[PDB]
Amino acid sequence: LNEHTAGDTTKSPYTIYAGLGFAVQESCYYCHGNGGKGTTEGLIFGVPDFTSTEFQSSMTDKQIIDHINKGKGKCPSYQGKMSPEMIEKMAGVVRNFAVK
Amino acid sequence: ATQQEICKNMWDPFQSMRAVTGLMELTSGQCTQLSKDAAAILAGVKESHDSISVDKNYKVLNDEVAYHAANIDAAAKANDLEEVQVQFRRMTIACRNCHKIYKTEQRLVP
Ligand code: HEC
Ligand code: HEC
Repeated sequence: LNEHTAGDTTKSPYTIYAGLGFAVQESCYYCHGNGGKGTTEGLIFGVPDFTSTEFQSSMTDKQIIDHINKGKGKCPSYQGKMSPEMIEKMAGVVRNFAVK
Repeated sequence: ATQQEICKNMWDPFQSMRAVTGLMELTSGQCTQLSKDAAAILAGVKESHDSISVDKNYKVLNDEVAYHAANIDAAAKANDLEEVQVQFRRMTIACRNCHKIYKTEQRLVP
């Protein structure tokens, strides 16, 4: 993955994760907040723990990208809602909850 | 220091900066305060970055506040208040991004 390095917040995956341009219920932080561990609402829906090395070892980089495009169940599909380059940055954000 | 202590210390500089973004002005004394406020925020997010060991995202979120704080200091030195205004809006989003991702269920400013 081409990891996102710090830059203008209007071009940042974190701004998208925090819900820019999205309804609250379609914003990652709403379900995957609390530092990637899951919010109350996300846990009701069964979100995984992005900070867990166990979860991270359950997906390849490509599978994270494919997931963000396609969605699964209550995790929405985001293909056509952000660019492919942004989805790849977002996959790096998912990875980065589990490392220092 | 805890994150709560670090951010509490940034709140007055943040407000002092906000108060000046709605001016037309260029007072040398107001650039002094503005540069000092930008330095306080840069120092705060660097202290968080270096001493609050969370994860890599937490580091990049601090870096993106710092990105815009440094741009505000540059724009102030060049007396470009439109740029000060836009960069301060973007810095505010950068503060909020961390709050929404890491303290999702607490109402926080800004
Ligand atoms: C609640 C409405 C959610 C929103 C908004 C987002 N996600 Fe999600 N995510 C949610 C659930 C309930 C699950 C588990 C789905 C399952 O059946 O397993 C997930 C899962 C993921 C995963 C892991 C892949 C998987 O387990 O299927 C990833 C990488 C993921 N979600 C990423 C992600 C992103 C990047 C989001 C914002 C663009 C996002 N999710 C929002 C619930 C919700
Ligand atoms: C994560 C890398 C953060 C960045 C960037 C910013 N803030 Fe923050 N802030 C963060 C957390 C995890 C918390 C909760 C602290 C706690 O455990 O209680 C906060 C809290 C604040 C507060 C409230 C302080 C208080 O009186 O309790 C303020 C006023 C605040 N944050 C302001 C603020 C500003 C202005 C920022 C950008 C310059 C900013 N924060 C960035 C995490 C992070």
